[PDB]
Amino acid sequence: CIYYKDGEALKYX
Repeated sequence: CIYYKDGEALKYX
């Protein structure tokens, strides 16, 4: 699953 956490941004699921 998603779980971004970088690039002055983030995301998950």
